Amino acid sequence: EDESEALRQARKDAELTASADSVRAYLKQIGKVALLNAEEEVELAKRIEAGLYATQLMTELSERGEKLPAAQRRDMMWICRDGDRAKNHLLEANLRLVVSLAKRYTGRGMAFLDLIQEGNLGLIRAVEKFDYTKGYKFSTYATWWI
Amino acid sequence: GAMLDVNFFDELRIGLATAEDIRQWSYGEVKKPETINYRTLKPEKDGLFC
Amino acid sequence: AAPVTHIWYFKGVPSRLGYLLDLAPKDLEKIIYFAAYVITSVDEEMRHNELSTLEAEMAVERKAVEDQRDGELEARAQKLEADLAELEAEGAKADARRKVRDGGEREMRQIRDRAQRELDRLEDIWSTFTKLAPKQLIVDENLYRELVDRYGEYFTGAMGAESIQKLIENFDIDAEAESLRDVIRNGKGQKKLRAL
Amino acid sequence: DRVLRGSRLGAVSYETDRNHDLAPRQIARYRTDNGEEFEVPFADDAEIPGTWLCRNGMEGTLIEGDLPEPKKVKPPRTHWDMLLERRSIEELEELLKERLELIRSRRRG
Amino acid sequence: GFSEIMRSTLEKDNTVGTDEALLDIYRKLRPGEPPTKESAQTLLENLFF
Amino acid sequence: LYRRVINRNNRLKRLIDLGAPEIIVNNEKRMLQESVDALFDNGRRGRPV
Repeated sequence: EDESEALRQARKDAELTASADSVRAYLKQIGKVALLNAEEEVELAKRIEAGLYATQLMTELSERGEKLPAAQRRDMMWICRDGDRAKNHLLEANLRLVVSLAKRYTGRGMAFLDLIQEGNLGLIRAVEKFDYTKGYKFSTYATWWI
Repeated sequence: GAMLDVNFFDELRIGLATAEDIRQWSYGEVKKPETINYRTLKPEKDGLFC
Repeated sequence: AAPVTHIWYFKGVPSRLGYLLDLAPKDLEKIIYFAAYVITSVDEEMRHNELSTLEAEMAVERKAVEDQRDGELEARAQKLEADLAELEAEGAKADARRKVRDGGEREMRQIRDRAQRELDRLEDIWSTFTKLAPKQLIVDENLYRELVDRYGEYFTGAMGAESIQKLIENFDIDAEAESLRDVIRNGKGQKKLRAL
Repeated sequence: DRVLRGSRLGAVSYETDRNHDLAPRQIARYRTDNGEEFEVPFADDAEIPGTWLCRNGMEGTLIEGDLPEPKKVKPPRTHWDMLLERRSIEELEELLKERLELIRSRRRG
Repeated sequence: GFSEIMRSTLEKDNTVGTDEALLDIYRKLRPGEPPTKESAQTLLENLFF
Repeated sequence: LYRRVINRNNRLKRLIDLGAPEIIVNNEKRMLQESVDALFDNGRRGRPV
């Protein structure tokens, strides 16, 4: 049927399998996080830029700076952590786009997984250089770099 | 024991080689996936043929 | 840039790493190929006293769980009386005026089903933290991440050839061989053949 | 459509293998960072370089106290630099104050 | 009906239900993929028909 | 085989120095491990290269 944990136990026990092929292992790995929309990309980009400016400001005020108030230093570290959390979240969101693009350059010379890894490195560069105020979607910019 | 192989041997000991032996055998660390310059056919610097 | 296991001592007809560390080859392929975490070290005395303090923490958390459970029960009773007021005061079918009653009953049943499932989750992670030991594999990534971000002390655990290198680091051949000599001295049957 | 005749890319000469005299040569002692010593026999009239790429695989310096100070290049590109090339300090400070007010409203409201 | 072998297997079947057979087929033939009631509906009809 | 090991080692070093999430670095390390295993004995574990 659809309940009574028979199908649920079957899906759970089939989730914890070997999958000796490394490509199938990586695909089952990356099919995990939830995909995003343009509003989520806007939110994550704003959080990333805020965290980057906060950690650069803390880098400035670390040497020759100030013993800051405890709340100011604490939420400065909070924004500094939140920026990297958003960056990891964005990269892990668009891994699937890297896979879907790199499925077509196979069959000649290189192996599949090396193409996937080079696409991931291009996606790192695209999420570093992406801008949100130009009002475009993230795949529109990221396809160039990938 | 011997390393110039003067054909005076009495043993041949095998052994499980550690990283301290591996980086003691080697003469230089290869760090580039290149073999030969495509135009002048010379062995590349820091390649597999350096 | 990261250590790598030699293939002759991992995949043989006896697997020599498996016989040395007493691991199953099915488990060894899960460890050294980034399929499953492995507990490489653990504490004893910190676990011994935070056993009491963290079981107090666990009882506090499960008390809050049951508080949210009977709060869901009270909200179900409130919505059930609302269904009573909007059913048994007008003209309707006697089965259709209890259809919302049965829907709220099955809603309470699935709500306590969810609550009992996360109760099982908390009981599982607490029991696993009590029975934590070295050379133990942890499949189900979510359980390991929950265990780590709750109990980042008391143990370390990695995944791969670095973790295998840590296991070979924390290792004595003398007491292991003496235990095996004791087992082939006194034991019997299958365990004697395995110990040989 | 020919004969398989191979040749390695290199010539083989044969001259007199005499060891009774050679060119005179020095020996320079190079040192890496991790307590390693290396000997590289250069010739006598040879401008000995202050650094050297060692046999171990890391850039070792020369054990004589030359102190060359080669003045290495900048780190190429940062995420902060790619942010700063398209934003300004007051706009980044404005978003910083925005996130500060948001974490304040989440913390105590 | 006549086959002693077939009635012995139909008593030793230990599974009742078409979907109950389909989930076993999918979990043994697939394994490493979560089953759903449209995939086993299409997997067998893709393999032999 | 030597070029595959050299490529994946350089890429792993660049990913570690760049700062990448755990998924990419773990997949890269299992890629390097599979490449060295294929160097020492191709066709031992899984599909031969």
